[PDB]
Parts: sequence; C-alpha cells; structure tokens
Amino acid sequence: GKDRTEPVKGFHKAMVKTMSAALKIPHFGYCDEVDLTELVKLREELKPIAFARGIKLSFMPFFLKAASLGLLQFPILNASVDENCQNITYKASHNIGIAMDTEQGLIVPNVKNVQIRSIFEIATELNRLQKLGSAGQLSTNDLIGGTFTLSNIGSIGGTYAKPVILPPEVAIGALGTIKALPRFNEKGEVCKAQIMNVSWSADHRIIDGATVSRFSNLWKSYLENPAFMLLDLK
Amino acid sequence: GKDRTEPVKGFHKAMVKTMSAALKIPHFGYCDEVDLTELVKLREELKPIAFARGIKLSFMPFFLKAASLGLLQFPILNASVDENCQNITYKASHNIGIAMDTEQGLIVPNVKNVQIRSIFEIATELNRLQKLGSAGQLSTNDLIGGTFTLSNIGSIGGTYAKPVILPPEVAIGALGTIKALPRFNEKGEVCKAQIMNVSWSADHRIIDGATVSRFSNLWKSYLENPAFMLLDLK
Amino acid sequence: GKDRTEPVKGFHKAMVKTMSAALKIPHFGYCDEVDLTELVKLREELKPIAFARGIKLSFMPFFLKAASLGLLQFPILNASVDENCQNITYKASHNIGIAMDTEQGLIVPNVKNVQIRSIFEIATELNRLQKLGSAGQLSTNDLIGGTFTLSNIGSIGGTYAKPVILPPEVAIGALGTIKALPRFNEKGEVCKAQIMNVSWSADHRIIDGATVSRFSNLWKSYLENPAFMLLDLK
Amino acid sequence: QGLIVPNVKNVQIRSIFEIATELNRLQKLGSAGQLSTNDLIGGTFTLSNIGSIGGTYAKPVILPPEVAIGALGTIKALPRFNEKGEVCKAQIMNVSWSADHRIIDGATVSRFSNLWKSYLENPAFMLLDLK
Ligand SMILES: [Cl-]
Ligand SMILES: [Cl-]
Ligand SMILES: [Cl-]
Ligand SMILES: [Cl-]
Repeated sequence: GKDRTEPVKGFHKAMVKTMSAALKIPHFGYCDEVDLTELVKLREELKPIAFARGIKLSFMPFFLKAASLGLLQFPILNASVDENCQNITYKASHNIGIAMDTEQGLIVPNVKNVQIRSIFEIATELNRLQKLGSAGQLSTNDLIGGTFTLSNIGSIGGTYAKPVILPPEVAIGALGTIKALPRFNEKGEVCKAQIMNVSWSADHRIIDGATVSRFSNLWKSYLENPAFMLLDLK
Repeated sequence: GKDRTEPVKGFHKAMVKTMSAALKIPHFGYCDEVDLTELVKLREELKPIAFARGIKLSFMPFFLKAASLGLLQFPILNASVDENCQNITYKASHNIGIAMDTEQGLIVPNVKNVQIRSIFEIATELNRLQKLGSAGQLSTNDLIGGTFTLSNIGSIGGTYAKPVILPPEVAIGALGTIKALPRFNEKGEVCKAQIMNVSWSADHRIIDGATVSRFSNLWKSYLENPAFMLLDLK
Repeated sequence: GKDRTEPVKGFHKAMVKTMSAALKIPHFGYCDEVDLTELVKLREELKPIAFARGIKLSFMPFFLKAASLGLLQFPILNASVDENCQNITYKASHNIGIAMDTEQGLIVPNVKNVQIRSIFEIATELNRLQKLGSAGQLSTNDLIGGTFTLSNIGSIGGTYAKPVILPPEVAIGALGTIKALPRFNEKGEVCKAQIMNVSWSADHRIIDGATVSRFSNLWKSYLENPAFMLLDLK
Repeated sequence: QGLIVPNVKNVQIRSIFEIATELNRLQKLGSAGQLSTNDLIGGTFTLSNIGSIGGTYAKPVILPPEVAIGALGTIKALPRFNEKGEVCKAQIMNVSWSADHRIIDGATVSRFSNLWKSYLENPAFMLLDLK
C-alpha cells in the first residue's frame, strides 16, 4: 500500500553482475519453428524404457544432443571471446548449461561433455541436476565451465524469446512451448502438427548470420528427422 | 535530391535521452500468442453499454486491468532500480503507461492506480489521455510517476516486437494485431480463432524468466478466460 | 579433444568493430507476417522473361523496390545520425545493402539508387553483386555508401530475427523463409497461403514505433498486392 | 574362390556410418582378392546375408572358434495386422541363428534375438544408448 525500498542482496547480486557483463555483447537474434511430431511420438515410445530404468525423460536430452551434434559442425558457437574480442578460444567440451530459476532465481548448471554422452546418459544427468537444484544443493563443479546454454522457457509458457548471452559464452537458445497447430503435409492436407519455436541469440562480433542459420537448420533437422541422429552415434 | 542535415530540436531531444538511457538495461524478451476469441465476443456485448455511457471501448482497458491484476502477484515487475541496480523500490500504485507517438514524437501518459479502477473507469481515463495526447495538452501529472508500460503497436499492425524498457521502469509489453487464424479446439477441429501476439521486455538484472513468464501466463489467462478476472474484483 | 586459442584476424576484425559500434544504438524491434501468395504467382510468370534476358530473378528485387517506395514516404528511415545523435542527415539516394556472409564473414554490398531503378535493373544489379560477392571480388564502390539494409536470412532458414543495425544507418530488415501455411480467405475458408515473416530493427533515438509500423505496412501492401506498385512507377 | 569371411573391427565403438564405410571397403577388397591378414583374422561373431541373393530361413554353419552365426533372408512385403486390426503392407525379413549349444543356451539366443530385433523393429530405441 506504500513504496518499500530494498537492497539487491545475497544471491541476486550475481544476476546483476552477469547481465551487466552481457551488455558488452551485440546480440544477433535468429528464430525459427521446428516440427516435433516425430519427436513426440519418439518420446512417448521411449518413456516406458526410461521409466523402467528410473529416469524421467523430457525433450531436453534430445535438444541437448542435437545441439551437441550441431556444435561439432559449427565449433565457433561453442567458443569464448576475450576482453575486447581480439581472441577466440574454441572449446573442446560441449558443456551445455540448462538455465534454471530457483527460490533464488537464475542458476545455470551444465551437463559436462555432451559430445560423448548418450541421450540416455544426459537424461540421467539432467535428473541429477534437478534433484539438486530444486534442493538448493547444486555444487560448484556443476555450475562452472559451461560453454553454451539452452533454456526451456516452454516448460512454463512462451513462443519466441530474446535470451541474454551468458559471458563468456557466445550463444544461447530459448525453446518455447510445444503446441498443436494446423499444418500442411507433403499431400497438401491439414494435419495436427506438434510445433515448437526456437530463438537463438549470438555474439555477432565473431558469429555471423549464416552460421547461426546453418547451425539452426542442422539442429532442427536432427529433431524433425530423429533418424538423422542415428547415423553418427557410436 | 540532395542530402539535408538537421538539428534534432526540442521535444525530439527527449526520446534521444530516454532511449540512450535504456542502453544501461539488459533486455530479456519473452513472447507469446494469446487466444482472444472469448474477449472479442465479450467486447461486442459491452460495446453498446459503453456507447450508451458515452465511452469508446477498445481492448486496452482489458489488457490494462489484466496487467494490474498480474502485477499483484509479481510485484517486482512494478518496481524500480537505482543507478547501478543496488536497490529495488517496489511501487504500490499501478501507474500503467500507454505509449503513443505524436507529431512531436514519443509520449507516454499513465493511468493512475489501475489496481483500484474498474475496466470502465480505465476506458474513460484512456479516452481522456488519448484526446489530450493528440491535442498536445497532457499535464505533467499525466506523464510523471509511470510504473509499467503497454504499447499497442497493434493499433497500426505487427505481430511480435522488441519494445524498449523506459527507465526507471523494469518491464514493457507490446501488443500486436488481432488476427483470425485457424486453430484446433478441444475436439481436434479447425476453428476461427482470434489470435494476438504479446512481446515483453524485462530488466534481466532483477527480473528472471520464470517471473516474466508466469506473469505472462497469468495475464494471458485473465484474457483468454475473461471471467477469471471476475473472481477477485470488488 | 583439445582447446585452441586463436586471434581474430584481418578480415574478421571489421565485423568486430561494426557490431560493437552498434551497441550505441537503442534497437527497437518490430515484426510482421506478409502474405506472399500473389508475389510467388507473379514471380512464376516473370521467370521465363528473366531467364530469356540472362537474369536469375528472386524475390529480393521486389523487396528492394517495395522498401524504396516505403522510404520515399518515410525518408527518416534512410537517414543517418551523428556521434551522439544531435543531427539527422536525410539521404537522397536509396543505396540499399544486401547482407551477405562470405567464407570471409560479413559483407554488405548495396544497390545504388533503387528509387530510379526497375525491378529488372535491380535484379541485374543483384546477380552482378552475387557473382562478385561469391568470388571475393567486390569492389570498394559496391561496398561503401549504403543508406539502409535488408538481409535475407530466409535464403537459409528462419522466421523472425533481431537484425543488428549497421552504423551509420538507422534501420534494417530481416526476411524469413517463405512457408506455405493454412490461412483464412475472404469467404472464411482454409487456404494455402505463402507466408513470410519480416523483422525490422530501428534506432529508437530518432525513429518512433509509428514510423516503423506505418513503413512496414506500406512495404507490406506493395508486396501483398503488387498492382499497387504499378500505380506510381514511370 | 569360395568362402571368405572378413570382419569389421570393433563395431561396439563405430557409428552406423563408419560401419557402412568399412563394409564398402571390405567389399571392394574381397571382390578383388585383396583382403589382408588383418581384415581376415580375429572375428568374434558372423552375419551372413543370403538375402542378397534370396531365401527366407537357413541353417548356417558356426565358424570355429566363434560360438554363433546369423543368416538374414530376403525382405518381402507381406500382409500383416497392425495395432488396430487391419491388413497392411509389412516388410518381413527372416533371421536364422545357430549357436554352439555346448555353452550357449536357448533363452540367451532368444533374448539376444529379441533385443536385436527390438532395435530393428523400433529403430528409435537404438537412439537411447548411442553417443
Ligand atoms: Cl544490439
Ligand atoms: Cl542485451
Ligand atoms: Cl536495447
Ligand atoms: Cl501460425
């Protein structure tokens, strides 16, 4: 009923620091829509196997592995840049951050080395990370050395977004809500289509539009055609 | 057919200072689409009552009232931050700004204390502010004290936008054109649906994604199911 | 399996500087969807007239001509602004840049003087700049003097975007993929509509939302109903 | 020149694509009499694709010192039921396994078989544990 004034205190101080650092990066935005009908089908048929192993299976393992596969072809997106963007460090480890909000807001644990993990290992690893993170009990090692971030705004709502890049990373994407929409198929009839939006932000100092673009189509094509993923997994 | 160079004079000076000031804010964008069918119909039936009362009823009063109702639960979106985001002031009054362009550039009057005003009063205050705005007769009190801003780009066209937060506020939303699109209902059939897109921008130093998202959901449910609002209004 | 640090060098340093000089610009984002169904048809008809004159014809020359017509109406969008935004230079020529990525990064050649060129001469100029651009032989004069920029992200993929304004310009558009979507027609029946998304960013210091939105609308009606262009050309 | 059984090394660590590559080569090699000792030795397990000429079921001969072999027949389109009770075009391929009954028992070939088949009938399940 009156104005209350307060200090930005405790943990909230870190978000201020991070997002201010983020103003030094000219964000380029590139968004698209991805047809997840196959993937949803795919997932429904994998839930029984993962449940039988003690693991809930979201879409995220899929998204994460596809980005990993994507970053093999476009390593620049898994890089870091220095104080005034004079030097680029290309990172070997695909340590993808899963953006989370807690009772304390922004916290970004990462799955280490997705490049050598199975979809199933990543499920397992996300499951550990939520258990811990909602328990307020996420460790330092889980929190450092991220190379690239995904953020599932769609777990709550949303179509497109403009996510903020997390220094020293050069990219992030946001995934919206999976939604049934009327869409045409090869036959030209109106199908139910399981449609999701993705928004990528990138540091346009060193990552051009074609690279985000091309990365995005590859990532996307792994998800629309999940067999495409089968070809290069070991 | 030659290049003309001109001073930015007078009133145009202030947009320069307002927008440059917004460079210090790290903008997180979050977007959605809102199904306004029930609201379009709802407006048709109220239109004759408000015309009888002498008011023109647009969608804004509803957006505004749904925003305020939303800000009761996410009061941090109706707040301010200081020079370096050290201290947040949570504002009790919902003084929601409405952006306009005038011959003289950007002007943003606000409706005071929406938290204690009915949709109909809001309608009235809008017409008052619109008349005045376009007559160049807005008072100082009409302009000062804004706590949150809506921007109806949809009066002209557009789907999504990236609106610019107005210091010292922490959030702004842009509303796009109402468009009839084909969408599924519960029975899985193709419908006429009135769809509006909304774009929020938020100061990500103190507002996190969940906050902006859950707010958007809540706001969004008040409008897609108008009668939800009716529960807590006195 | 190893990290690698390399410097940003030579022909890459330039993208660093450009994109960093864009951080001084408060970017306003406005987006829309265009119905390109009549243009696709129209393009089909002209294709065997261009092939017979040596010219590949895409959509870009239409986009260029429709932007130039827009700019005659809204000359402030083909304008420049000084060191701290205190003078506007309104620019006669519509030198419109086409944003390209090379095996060399970001290159932005422009078509000089679109306001005095036919769609055909525009097509001719685009072809030329593509032969030269993809062979890394663009001259200095093709490179300098741009007043306004369009960027065809959609030759690769994408829906909406946040393009980064190139100083000293004040605006830029990005065009998405032309995608066949189900849409209602006049009679309220479900049609195959060729839908493209467009995304403009504009220097909000001197450009208000009204002008970006009205410009868009004009641009968009030239493309949705191409006869309108006919009316005024010589 | 008769029976020649080269082998793909270390399948457990190679991708499908990698394996298609190594077969392409093994074939160019074999069908010119130019497989090396290394291509030829060290086999742990054998498949036999009789279906490239024709056939349904078979009784292939385990190659000592290995303990199992499988033959794959032709892929024919056959009428089969789906979940819903309707008559569809199904591609049915027969497999025949022979196993050294001294140390391999019936359940093992069975379950193995089921699994292999499982991965093939539902090619997506292969996704889960590949990396
Ligand atoms: Cl920017
Ligand atoms: Cl930012
Ligand atoms: Cl900004
Ligand atoms: Cl749509």
